[PDB]
Amino acid sequence: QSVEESEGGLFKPTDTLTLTCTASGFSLSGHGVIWVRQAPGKGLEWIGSAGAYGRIYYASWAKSRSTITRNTNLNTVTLKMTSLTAADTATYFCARRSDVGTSVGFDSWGPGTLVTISSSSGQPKAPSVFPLAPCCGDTPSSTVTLGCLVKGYLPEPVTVTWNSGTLTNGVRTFPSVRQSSGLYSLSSVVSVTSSSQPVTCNVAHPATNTKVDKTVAPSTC
Amino acid sequence: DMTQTPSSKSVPVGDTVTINCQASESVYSNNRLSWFQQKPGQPPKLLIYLVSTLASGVPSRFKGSGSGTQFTLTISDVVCDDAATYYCVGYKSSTTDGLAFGGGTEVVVKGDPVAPTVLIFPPAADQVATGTVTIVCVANKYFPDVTVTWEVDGTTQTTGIENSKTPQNSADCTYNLSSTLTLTSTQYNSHKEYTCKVTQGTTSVVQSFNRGDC
Amino acid sequence: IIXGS
Repeated sequence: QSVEESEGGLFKPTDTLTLTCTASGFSLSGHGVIWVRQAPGKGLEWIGSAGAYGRIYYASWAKSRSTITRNTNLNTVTLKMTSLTAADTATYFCARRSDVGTSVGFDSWGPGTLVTISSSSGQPKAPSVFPLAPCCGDTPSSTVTLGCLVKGYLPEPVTVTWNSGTLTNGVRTFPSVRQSSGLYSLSSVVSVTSSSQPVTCNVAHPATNTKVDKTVAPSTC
Repeated sequence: DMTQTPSSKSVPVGDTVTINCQASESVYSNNRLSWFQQKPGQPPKLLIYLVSTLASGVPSRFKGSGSGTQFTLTISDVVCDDAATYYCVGYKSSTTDGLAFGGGTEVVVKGDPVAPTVLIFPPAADQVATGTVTIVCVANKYFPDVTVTWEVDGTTQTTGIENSKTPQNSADCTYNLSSTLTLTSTQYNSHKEYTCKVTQGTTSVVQSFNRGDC
Repeated sequence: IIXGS
């Protein structure tokens, strides 16, 4: 009994953004469904709603270029937006409301889907992966923090694991950032004993059908 | 509209924090008002609906009240797990602009202060041939929030910097941070000393490297 | 106006 937003990705200003709220284990029919979004560093913003009994209602900013449609045969609610701009780059969420009597008691939320609006010259771009290791330090240590810098990819996301997922203790993978180029980057680090075997970051970028493994070792010294 | 004050608040562990929400007009039946909790990287979570009713699984130290157009969320016995942005949502009608989200109140939970341990990572050898280099600085397990400054041969950098912060630890309230400085390859090869300075008010932790030594 | 009612 959950909802999930369909795949987001990279969109051109002339594209149509189509996002589907799909349900598993319950029905969207006869229940309110809301579409909201969150731009980086901004608060939640309402887009529009499908009422439990068939009315569709919108935020006034969205109404002129958005359509929200219910499909009670496929058990979905879809958001379609046109005239895309950089302001539409955001995480998009849908949610289902169990009880009409709460009006806004939206209790079943999707995980969110990542959307980036590029300029015209935006094509997907695979990440570059560079090892992170400290400089040669005069007092070597019994433990060391190594990592991988994942640089210059488009759109989100990448997923990072260490040693094919078997290494999780001491791993910290930071939220992505978006550099001045418009490309995304993130860092992942792991603390290990200086005696243990080399560690490998596995960086997958589905949008370019790319996976990159970098085996990281302490610098020669 | 729903007007939320303050936009941010810090509260010590164990204390009580209040979040305010003023509706620009009455909500429907004066009670169509919900509160949500959202932690970075997660979807919103319903806390309270119909002004004061707790959602399933939500503990009663979360309390909602309302009177006229004023609504208040009170969180007592605050724990680090309460760090989040809190939103009120009001509803008047199923029409254009018929519901509204508040702007949110970020609640920072104050644990014990602790200075970061800071790591700096010189660019891997294969970066510079690409025409740009990215230096990484990591600040581990710190509280309160930091500000990051980068220096190159003693000159403070004003562009090319991005910061990424993990959310407050649900156990001890601490943060972790990754800061990056990106320079052109000729800038990087023209300078020697690279410095990341992580500051918490009157405390700073500084980590450097010299390009010729790595 | 009020969810269908």
